[PDB]
Amino acid sequence: SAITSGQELLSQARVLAKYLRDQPEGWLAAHRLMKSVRHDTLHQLPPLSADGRTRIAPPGPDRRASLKRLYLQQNWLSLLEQCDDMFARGASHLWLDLQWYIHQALLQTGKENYAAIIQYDLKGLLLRLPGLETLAFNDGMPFADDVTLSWIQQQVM
Amino acid sequence: SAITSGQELLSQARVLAKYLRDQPEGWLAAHRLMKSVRHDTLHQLPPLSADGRTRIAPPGPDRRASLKRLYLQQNWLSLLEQCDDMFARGASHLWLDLQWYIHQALLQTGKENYAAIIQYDLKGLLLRLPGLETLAFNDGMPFADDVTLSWIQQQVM
Repeated sequence: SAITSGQELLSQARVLAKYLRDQPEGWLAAHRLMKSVRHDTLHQLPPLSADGRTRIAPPGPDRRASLKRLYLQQNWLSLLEQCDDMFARGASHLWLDLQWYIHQALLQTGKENYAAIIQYDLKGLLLRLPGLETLAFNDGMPFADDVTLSWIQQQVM
Repeated sequence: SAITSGQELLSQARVLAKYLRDQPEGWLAAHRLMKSVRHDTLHQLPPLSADGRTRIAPPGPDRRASLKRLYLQQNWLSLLEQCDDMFARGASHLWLDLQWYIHQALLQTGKENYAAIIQYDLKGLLLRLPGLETLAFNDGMPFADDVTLSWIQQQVM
């Protein structure tokens, strides 16, 4: 709960973000608080890269199939809410596709100004950690697939 | 400490940010956590605007003269540390000049990638609240002066 146990900072930040989400139109605040506590804490290029793959475990087939279902079902509000839980429960969530899912849901929900911020937030992270966009997980699953990497290199820069 | 007392969220966020700042190279994380908890919580154009001036009180001559001294003394590291305390103890800190001070210190400290993020962060806020850049406090003191507003309209957009 102090100095060591960064794990405990993440859990204390989670309860702080839970508060903000419950408040009127406080999604962004709640969302962006996790982005700063997870992305702005990573200053190392790789963590570590083995023979191609990073030692970082993929998101999990259960939860990643659950998001494809919500996208197909065009249920933006639930997809948006489920992406945040996924970002909190994983590996700094370098599953960059999650950001694309949020972006798509924000465009389809009409919140265009919010969707622009998401792009800027990601641009900043990738400015700091260059090769991050192009890396892959344990199983070989990329952090960013064809559809999302396309969006990164020509829409977010 | 829950639902009501957003004041108590700010104090709990402050202790969370204090942790991050103490960690190696965790300034940004600490900084950006305050930006999300203070700026991303404001969705209203003005709060409220009277006959020109907003009902929002200025930063305080004591602390704003203290920052000019540090800028003149070119003590970037202390200015950067003092701007964060100022952002936490004030009115959502719409004292936009604070962001310019941080930006200048980040450029002079060499952390160019960090300084770019600061600009993007501000761009997002001003995208959400348009007229914010051009408003003024109780005494008539603008949120952004000539030197900083110049930086906003042609460097941050």
